[PDB]
Amino acid sequence: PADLSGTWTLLSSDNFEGYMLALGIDFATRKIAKLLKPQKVIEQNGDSFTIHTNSSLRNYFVKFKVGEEFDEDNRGLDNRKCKSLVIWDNDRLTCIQKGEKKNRGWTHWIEGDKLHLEMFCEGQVCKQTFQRAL
Ligand SMILES: C=C(C)[C@@H]1CCC(C)=C[C@H]1c1c(O)cc(O)cc1CCCCC
Repeated sequence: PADLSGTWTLLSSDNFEGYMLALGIDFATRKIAKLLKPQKVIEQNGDSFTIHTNSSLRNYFVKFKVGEEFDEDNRGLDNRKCKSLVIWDNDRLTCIQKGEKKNRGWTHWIEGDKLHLEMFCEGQVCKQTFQRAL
C-alpha cells in the first residue's frame, strides 16, 4: 500500500475520449466532460477510502473499503450499475468494476508525490497524472 491521500490537480490526461467512447457517453457530454478538469480528493484511513472527483457541473464520489465489494451506480457518469471491488496490487490501488462492459476499472498509484491514474474500459485506457494542489 501507499498513502494516496490529498487534494490533487489534474496535470495530464491522455485518451479520455476513447475511454468515454467505450462507455457510450454522448457527443455533447464528451465535449463538456473534457473541459471540466475535476479536482481529485482522496481521503484515506486504513482500508477506508473516499475518492472525490469534483467539478462545477457535478461531483462524483465513491466510498469503499479495500476488499469489500460494493455496487456502484455511476450516476452522473454513464449511469451503469457495476459491482466494484478495490484491492491493492502491491502499491497500486486497483478497482475491478464488474458489469456489462468488459475489462472496466481503474488504478491509482503514486510516484514520489505525483499521483497517477488509469481509467479503462474494454481496451481503452485513459492515463491521467496529478500534482498536489496545496
Ligand atoms: C464527475 C465529473 C467531474 C464529470 C461528470 C460528467 C462526466 C461525463 C465526466 C466526469 C469526468 C470529467 O468530466 C473529467 C474527468 O477527467 C473525469 C471525469 C470522471 C470520469 C468520467 C467517465 C465518464
